[PDB]
Amino acid sequence: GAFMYLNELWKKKSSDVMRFIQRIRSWEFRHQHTVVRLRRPTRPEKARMLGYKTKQGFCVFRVRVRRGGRKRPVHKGITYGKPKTSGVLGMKLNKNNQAVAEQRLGKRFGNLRVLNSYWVNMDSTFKWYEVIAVDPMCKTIRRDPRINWIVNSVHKHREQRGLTSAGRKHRGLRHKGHKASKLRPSYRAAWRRNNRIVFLRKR
Amino acid sequence: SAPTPRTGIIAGFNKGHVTTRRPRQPSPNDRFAVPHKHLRAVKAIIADLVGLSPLEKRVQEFLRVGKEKRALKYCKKRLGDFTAAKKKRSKMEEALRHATK
Amino acid sequence: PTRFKKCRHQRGSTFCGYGRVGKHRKHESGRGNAGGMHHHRINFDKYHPGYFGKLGMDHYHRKKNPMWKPTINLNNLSRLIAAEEAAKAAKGGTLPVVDLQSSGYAKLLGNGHIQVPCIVKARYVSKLADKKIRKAGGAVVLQA
Amino acid sequence: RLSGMNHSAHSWGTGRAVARIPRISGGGTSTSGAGAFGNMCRGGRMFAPTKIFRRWHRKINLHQKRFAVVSALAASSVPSLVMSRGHQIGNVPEVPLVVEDSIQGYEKTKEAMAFLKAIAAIDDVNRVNDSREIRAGRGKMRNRRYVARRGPMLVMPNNKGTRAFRNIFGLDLANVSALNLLHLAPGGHVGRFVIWTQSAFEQLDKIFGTFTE
Amino acid sequence: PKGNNAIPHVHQKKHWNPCSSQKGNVKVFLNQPAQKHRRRRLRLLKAKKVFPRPLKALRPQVNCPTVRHNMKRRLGRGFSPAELKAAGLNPQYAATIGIRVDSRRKNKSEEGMNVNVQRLKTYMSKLVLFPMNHKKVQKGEASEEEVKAATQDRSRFGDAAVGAVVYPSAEAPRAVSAEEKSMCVYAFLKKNHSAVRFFGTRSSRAARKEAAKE
RNA sequence: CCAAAGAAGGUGUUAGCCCAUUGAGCCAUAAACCUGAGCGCCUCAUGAAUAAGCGAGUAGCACUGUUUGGGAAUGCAGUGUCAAGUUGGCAGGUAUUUGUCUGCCAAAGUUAAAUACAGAGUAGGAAGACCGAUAGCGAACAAGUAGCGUGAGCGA
RNA sequence: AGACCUGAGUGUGGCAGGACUACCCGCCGAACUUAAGCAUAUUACUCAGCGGAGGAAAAGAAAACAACCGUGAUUCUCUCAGUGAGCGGCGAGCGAAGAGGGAACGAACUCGUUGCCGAAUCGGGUCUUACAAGGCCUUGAGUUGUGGCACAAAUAUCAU
Ligand SMILES: [K+]
Ligand SMILES: [K+]
Ligand SMILES: [Mg+2]
Ligand SMILES: [Mg+2]
Ligand SMILES: [Mg+2]
Ligand SMILES: [Mg+2]
Ligand SMILES: [Mg+2]
Ligand SMILES: [Mg+2]
Ligand SMILES: [Mg+2]
Ligand SMILES: [Mg+2]
Ligand SMILES: [Mg+2]
Ligand SMILES: [Mg+2]
Ligand SMILES: [Mg+2]
Ligand SMILES: [Mg+2]
Ligand SMILES: [Mg+2]
Ligand SMILES: [Mg+2]
Ligand SMILES: [Mg+2]
Ligand SMILES: [Mg+2]
Ligand SMILES: [Mg+2]
Ligand SMILES: [Mg+2]
Ligand SMILES: [Mg+2]
Ligand SMILES: [Mg+2]
Ligand SMILES: [Mg+2]
Ligand SMILES: [Mg+2]
Ligand SMILES: [Mg+2]
Ligand SMILES: [Mg+2]
Ligand SMILES: [Mg+2]
Ligand SMILES: [Mg+2]
Ligand SMILES: [Mg+2]
Ligand SMILES: [Mg+2]
Ligand SMILES: [Mg+2]
Ligand SMILES: [Mg+2]
Ligand SMILES: [Mg+2]
Ligand SMILES: [Mg+2]
Ligand SMILES: [Mg+2]
Ligand SMILES: [Mg+2]
Ligand SMILES: [Mg+2]
Ligand SMILES: [Mg+2]
Ligand SMILES: [Mg+2]
Ligand SMILES: [Mg+2]
Ligand SMILES: [Mg+2]
Ligand SMILES: [Mg+2]
Ligand SMILES: [Mg+2]
Ligand SMILES: [Mg+2]
Ligand SMILES: [Mg+2]
Ligand SMILES: [Mg+2]
Ligand SMILES: [Mg+2]
Ligand SMILES: [Mg+2]
Ligand SMILES: [Mg+2]
Ligand code: NA
Repeated sequence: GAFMYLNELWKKKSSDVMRFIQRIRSWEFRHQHTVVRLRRPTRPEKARMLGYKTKQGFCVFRVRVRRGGRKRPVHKGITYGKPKTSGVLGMKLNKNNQAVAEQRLGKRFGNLRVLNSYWVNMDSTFKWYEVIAVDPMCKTIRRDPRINWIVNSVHKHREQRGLTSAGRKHRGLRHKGHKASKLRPSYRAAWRRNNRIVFLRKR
Repeated sequence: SAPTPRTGIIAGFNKGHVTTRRPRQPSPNDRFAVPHKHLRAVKAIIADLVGLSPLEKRVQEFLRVGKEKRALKYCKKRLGDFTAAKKKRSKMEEALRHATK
Repeated sequence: PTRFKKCRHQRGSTFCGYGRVGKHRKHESGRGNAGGMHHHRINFDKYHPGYFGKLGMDHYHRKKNPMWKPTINLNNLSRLIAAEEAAKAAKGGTLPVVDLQSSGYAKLLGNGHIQVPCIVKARYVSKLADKKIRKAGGAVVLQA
Repeated sequence: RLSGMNHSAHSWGTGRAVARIPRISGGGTSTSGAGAFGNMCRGGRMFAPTKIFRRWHRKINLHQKRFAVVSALAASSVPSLVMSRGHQIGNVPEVPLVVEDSIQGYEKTKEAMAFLKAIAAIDDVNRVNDSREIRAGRGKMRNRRYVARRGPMLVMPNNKGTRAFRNIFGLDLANVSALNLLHLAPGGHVGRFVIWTQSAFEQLDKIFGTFTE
Repeated sequence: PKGNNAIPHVHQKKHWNPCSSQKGNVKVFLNQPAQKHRRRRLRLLKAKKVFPRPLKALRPQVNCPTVRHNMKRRLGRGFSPAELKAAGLNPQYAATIGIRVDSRRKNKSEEGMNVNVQRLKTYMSKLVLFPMNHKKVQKGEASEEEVKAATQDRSRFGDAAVGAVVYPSAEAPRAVSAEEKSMCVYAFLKKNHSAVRFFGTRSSRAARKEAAKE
């Protein structure tokens, strides 16, 4: 169908035409706010894959995050203790930028539920992610079996707990078996399993 | 085809306890190795519309001046895989041969 | 029980068997295995030779299950034969069949003199075990 | 875990002519400047506070447990060992005391009490009744207010027919298929007075075996 | 002094002990008898709710994988659709009559498939299927007499109808064959082992010989 | 004298029979819960008797940093660079280039139970070889009270 | 004139903010201490800090193990195993996984994509005892795509 042409066009991101389209959009996004509400997704084919539908109660926002490594917020770049913990500029955040973008959106608008997000554009200083959010009070959402689950309170601020796709990515949850034994179901859960001292009644 | 039976001993070329082996069953994942005519056609139309990437232009010029070994090294550095580097070079060789006529 | 420990015998002895001179301090030698090469070298050298250093090839991701290979000697084979079959077993007649891998063994080794001839099914057999069991009227059948 | 340590309680040092022990901070209170955190200080933490992962329970070899039950049963058939344990068995007809199966049909405690008098087990029951008293010491403050002696143990073949015997103070009921060493040798002393029911008695060879079977 | 002792490696250098300033990291089993009673109480309560269906669904027989355990048999996750097809059952329908279905498990041999097909056939023979409408009974459904006579499995592994896992029969005593009296078994096994062990270096010697041929 | 009730509280000394307890059973019920997926009516739903594809700034790779038992790199992050899908891709715990085999099909989502409650709460219960008023929670009592400190807090 | 794209104002109907935080999820993150000194290491992917839920949470239906006669979502337990794995000034120390016995288990489903259809879709009025999974109406939203059918537990479906 028409999806295949849309999907393959977005795989040629380095072509002449796609760089021109992204150059215009990146310039426009530079002169907008950090959070912007959209009427329609910029990549309808990508948004639909991630769960977006053109129904009442689905909202798309474009979120901007600044690029680069994390600087440790120590006063005057002065650390204490062992020299192993002396780095200021060279450490990296253990959370990816897509997860940061989702967390900024969900924290700002508490009436919505963050579903998913995708990459739209980059720039020398900024990264743009479009976030799909769902209104839980909408009647269309509350009666749709495909999206009904998000109304339940256990999914409140799921992006703040790393439950979205981007959150699962930096948790190591894309892997199974011998590549993920120490981080399943979580790093803390495996640590508790491996470090609690067990006292059997008859030992 | 019928799998080769086992010899019934712990060592050797067909080692293992003897059972009546069954042939490999067809699976829905078997079509992954089937050529995708329509997906290829969609990619061809898109490729003609958008032109060539900066890597593709650089690799094509290497094959024009005859530096075919340098093209492989350039692809390998950018793509990071030797299998991927050959396919990118092979695709640009076909594109060069197509543009002759 | 607390009433049997040396503490009860030391009530009124003040120093509790640690002396007035050296006393009982916190860590007078260091903690744990500290100083294995400095100031505890003699204890390590005469009681644990070989403790320090490296040796041999590495084996990443060792799986003990593929290496499973318990052994049983020829003179222990009666442990796996029922009593009534052992009496009836004699060279030239009908002998009991021993499935080693179902009894938890993989290799027949062959130390000592066999006590009852039998047919042994094994995954492995030593060259001496195969020779001795055949001379005694039994046989070895390979299994997997 | 926090008991006796719920204070700031820093030591004052050597310059002030007081012992070098942590002292409660602040002022305006009788507890300010008082010793703290020490097993020798009032309101401080006890030495080596008790933990819940102490070894409360024990493993016993399965064969050794059956050996003990077997030894306790053999001792119960020796009248001198039963007398030496404190039971009044001076009027019972025979040791081991085996009675007919009809006691399991009893419905009223009156019938069961009459049966205990016929086989002269009531003397050991009476010994228990006269021994009932308030426990000496702190245990009476806990839920251990009353103490008494053991008395005879009546062994039935199954879990039936105990209706008329439950309320008889000083008589314990046992199942032949689950015999407890704690009841067969109270206080670790062998020689419990056991009244056997005929069906339970005939099951003993199958349950415990023989020297050859 | 220290003396002759094992060099200790007791670990316990983390904050495992609960005290003041430490929550601890411990797990005791003081609730083990109470949880054991609860599990049995829940199982008996569940059997009443699902009566007269068996408490545990039917499971296949599988071979334990590893060469250390490949002589053993145990219950598997569920019956393969190929096994269910050979017993004339639709897998979606089979899931409604207490049969576990596992679509991942392949059937690489006939013996493993046949024993599981036999289990399904035995289960179907003993199955009493209650009618959706007792006044209008359809084919393959039980009559009112069998419905009132239904009893619950309640087995721990749910194998009253099919029995336990089947192990191969032990070989009966026999006589030593003529070939067995003279055949060197060690030589036969060692030759086979050396063929695989030196397969790479034997072919290279042969392949290098062909280079010298031309 | 009672006991299918000996059960441990109260009562002016130590109580089976002074009192209360200790059992069958009886009565009353928003909804929800369980019961031939309980059973009728109206309404509305509903079962049975030919080729193509499958998730892209994603996976990889480089550098740096961190984490891991994971060691020519176990996961992850930043930037650069960035695929394949014509037996394709990923994994197969010593790096590379080949060619054979085995398993699986990433980059979208929901999901009960078995598990935690290591200084939580609500409504109830069962206990203890524990402490016994300098003990046991700081607090058996108008206790986080009186009192102290500008305050964070401290605290009988 | 008007449209529709983008963006505003107001009316109408709703939601977020705070508390709790033992356990759980995400980030951030020390040092005392041990190494008889100390810097890698250790304490510890711990305390403190910042966020977010629930009666549990998280995980979960194979881009999984294995290398077998093969197993078959997740979680947990014994064991694997303080390990002839491994990591480590190869020092002090650190340190798992598959298999096996078990607990639990009616355990499986949805979208996107591809084909065939195509507004059959959603809200809002109104009526049926009814803010019906119903009928009728509705440009309001939606063709920049809502729904339907079939995709290995499958082999037609659609009218009668
Ligand atoms: K040490
Ligand atoms: K660490
Ligand atoms: Mg520091
Ligand atoms: Mg595990
Ligand atoms: Mg464990
Ligand atoms: Mg541990
Ligand atoms: Mg003195
Ligand atoms: Mg002296
Ligand atoms: Mg001494
Ligand atoms: Mg000394
Ligand atoms: Mg001296
Ligand atoms: Mg020195
Ligand atoms: Mg070396
Ligand atoms: Mg105290
Ligand atoms: Mg007295
Ligand atoms: Mg006293
Ligand atoms: Mg009672
Ligand atoms: Mg000496
Ligand atoms: Mg000395
Ligand atoms: Mg010694
Ligand atoms: Mg404290
Ligand atoms: Mg019915
Ligand atoms: Mg009283
Ligand atoms: Mg009552
Ligand atoms: Mg019905
Ligand atoms: Mg895919
Ligand atoms: Mg990338
Ligand atoms: Mg580390
Ligand atoms: Mg690394
Ligand atoms: Mg790295
Ligand atoms: Mg989930
Ligand atoms: Mg108790
Ligand atoms: Mg006082
Ligand atoms: Mg007090
Ligand atoms: Mg006090
Ligand atoms: Mg410390
Ligand atoms: Mg030091
Ligand atoms: Mg020191
Ligand atoms: Mg120092
Ligand atoms: Mg904390
Ligand atoms: Mg639960
Ligand atoms: Mg959940
Ligand atoms: Mg599994
Ligand atoms: Mg061991
Ligand atoms: Mg560590
Ligand atoms: Mg298992
Ligand atoms: Mg297990
Ligand atoms: Mg309507
Ligand atoms: Mg659709
Ligand atoms: Na009712």
